[PDB]
Amino acid sequence: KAVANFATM
Amino acid sequence: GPHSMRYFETAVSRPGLEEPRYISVGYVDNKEFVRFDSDAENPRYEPRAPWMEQEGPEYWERETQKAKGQEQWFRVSLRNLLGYYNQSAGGSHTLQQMSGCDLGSDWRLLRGYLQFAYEGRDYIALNEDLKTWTAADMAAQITRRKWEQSGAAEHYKAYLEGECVEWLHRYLKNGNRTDSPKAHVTHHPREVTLRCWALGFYPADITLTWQGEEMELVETRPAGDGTFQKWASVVVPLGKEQNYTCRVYHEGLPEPLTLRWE
Amino acid sequence: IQKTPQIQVYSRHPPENGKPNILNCYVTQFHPPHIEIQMLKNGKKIPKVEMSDMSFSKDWSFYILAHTEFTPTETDTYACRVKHDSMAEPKTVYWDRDM
Repeated sequence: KAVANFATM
Repeated sequence: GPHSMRYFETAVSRPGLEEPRYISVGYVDNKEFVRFDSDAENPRYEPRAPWMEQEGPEYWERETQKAKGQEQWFRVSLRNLLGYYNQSAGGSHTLQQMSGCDLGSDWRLLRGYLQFAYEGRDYIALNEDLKTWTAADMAAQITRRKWEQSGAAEHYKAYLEGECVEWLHRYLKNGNRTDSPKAHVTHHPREVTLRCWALGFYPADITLTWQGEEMELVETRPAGDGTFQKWASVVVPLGKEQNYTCRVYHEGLPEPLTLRWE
Repeated sequence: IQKTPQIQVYSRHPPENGKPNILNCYVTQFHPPHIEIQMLKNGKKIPKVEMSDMSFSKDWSFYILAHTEFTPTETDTYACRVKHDSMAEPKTVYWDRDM
């Protein structure tokens, strides 16, 4: 399963 | 032996292109097992190994929806970076991510990974402690500070120690070998050239040496059939062929292979 | 910043005239990811050239494998021609059966 990123850059 | 999972993700902007193309590829022990490409007719995560077809429709729906979230993430981040680097419209831009987990042979977490690159260069990476960030560039500090203030590290840590380990465990049961190199030497009329070939091996990692005392080579290359090739050569006086031996070192060998021109 | 493609041209199985084989053009270590790869037979484009999905390495550089069905006569010359932003002119490399 993939990570779903948190805060954008 | 040891195990790993990685997801490699790319987002690429081009000058006119309304939106960027996003690609996510998943690996278990360095073999591709899932893939998502926003260019596809029906964009969604597809199995890439027959052992993945066994996942129910919940899997593919949740994973596909996550990937759409990433596409947007990468889209917004690509805009932010443009501003951070005082870049203007009209260029091509790349944002990349690697993330996943390393397990030991005991199947315990050895190391989480979380790193990003902009224009193919290191941008920001989560340190091995899974708490602190490294970010070389001045532009990168806007992100580092943003991500420290938001507590993102804790959330990436939770995924890395939990979900990543957990689903890799699952995949590894569902997915249930090193191919050894066959070696030989060739002879070419350079003073002559001795070429030690290595073929039919997996994984790609390998060393070839020439000897007594400790040379041209090529980079390891895919045969196209899942296996890898490599060779190594030296220039050698005539008749003085047998005075030179090639050693091949590969993890699938009981011990290193020793060969000479015959 | 661009990284210039490294190119290798080689066959899947040890080379033998008249007998079917696969010719590979392996292009690594390049950026950005847009690239054009042609395979050539005695100067002429080969029609059905299979292209692997582009991937990237741990150093963030991109790689890709082009391959094609080919039969290697004693007289035929095979090349791979790569066009990429890092190179002002397309780069051509010739198949050498011994490498």
